[PDB]
Amino acid sequence: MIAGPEALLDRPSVNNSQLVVSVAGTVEGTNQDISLKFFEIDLTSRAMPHKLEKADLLKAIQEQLIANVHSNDDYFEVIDFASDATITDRNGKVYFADKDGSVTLPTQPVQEFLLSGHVRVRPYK
Amino acid sequence: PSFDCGKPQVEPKKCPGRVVGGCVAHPHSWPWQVSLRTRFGMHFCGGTLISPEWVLTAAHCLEKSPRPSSYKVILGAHQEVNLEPHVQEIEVSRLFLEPTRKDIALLKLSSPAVITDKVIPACLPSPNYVVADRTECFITGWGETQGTFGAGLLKEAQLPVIENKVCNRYEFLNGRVQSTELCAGHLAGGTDSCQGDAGGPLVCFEKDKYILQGVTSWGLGCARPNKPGVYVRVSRFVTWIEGVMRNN
Repeated sequence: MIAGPEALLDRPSVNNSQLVVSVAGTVEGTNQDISLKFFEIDLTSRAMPHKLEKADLLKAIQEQLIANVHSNDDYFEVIDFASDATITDRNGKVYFADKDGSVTLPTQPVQEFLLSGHVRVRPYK
Repeated sequence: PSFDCGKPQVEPKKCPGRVVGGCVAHPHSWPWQVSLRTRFGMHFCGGTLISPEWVLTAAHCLEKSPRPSSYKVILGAHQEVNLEPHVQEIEVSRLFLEPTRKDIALLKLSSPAVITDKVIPACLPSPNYVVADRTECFITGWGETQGTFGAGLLKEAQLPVIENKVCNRYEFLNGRVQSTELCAGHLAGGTDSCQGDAGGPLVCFEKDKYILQGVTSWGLGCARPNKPGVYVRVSRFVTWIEGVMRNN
């Protein structure tokens, strides 16, 4: 049973900005949703820097994806973010990536950002 | 046959149906795609190139200014903001609002468009034609702007047409669709279909080319999961279109 996170505005305040990662996966082919227990990533720059790298995020997600495989679940290979993917601050403001696929998040104020949407995936083999 | 409408010079990815988020399209695999922009230069609506001098769009997009000098067009583009070098920027000369329903409009280019392999018109359909239920079509555009990755890249989604008879059932559009409009989407296991811009194109491949069957509607064009989207049924206006181009 997987319970998602609360809206940023409802979460308790932190003293070290972090990215809440609540995404779902979409099986290429069947397009079925795959629920993953949300996790967190720490930030430090502008701990993952305040200048995030697409390939990095996907790597974090892929690691978490195979860390939750229960006897009945199969392994999935993260393919890429669906056009669905969005990173927001507590107000819903969206941050966009550059051409090199890098997203840069504010240093101050300290707060948390949310990465939601889907991640395209295929069963490993 | 030195570039006929409906024939892309870069095979389209043809994103499968129900793919969450849709797909970024192969650059220039939709040469008729238009980007209607303001004088200042901001992208705000879609269009379909129907001939070297004519762009078909949604009337609603013209709401702000009647002066055709307040509009510019971007042809051959893939990127929404940062524009490529080859992109063609043609200003608009006259605006033609369709009389009977005032939903679509015709844009005449101040000067024709150099038909290249990145800029090819779409084919209009036969008057009063009715695309069969289930026909696979495509919508393309820069309609979606919430993704953090790929922001700005032309995207595509595949939508099968929904017979108005069905489209209008209580669960769906509940009698809101005239014969002058058509529907496309999925009624089950479907997802958001908001990649197209208002005025954006909805084309359906036929035998060997892509025919413009619908114009993405303002507002109702962007449907939520398992709800079909509503497009102006271009066939019901080809005659008027043919006539405007033929007399101007």
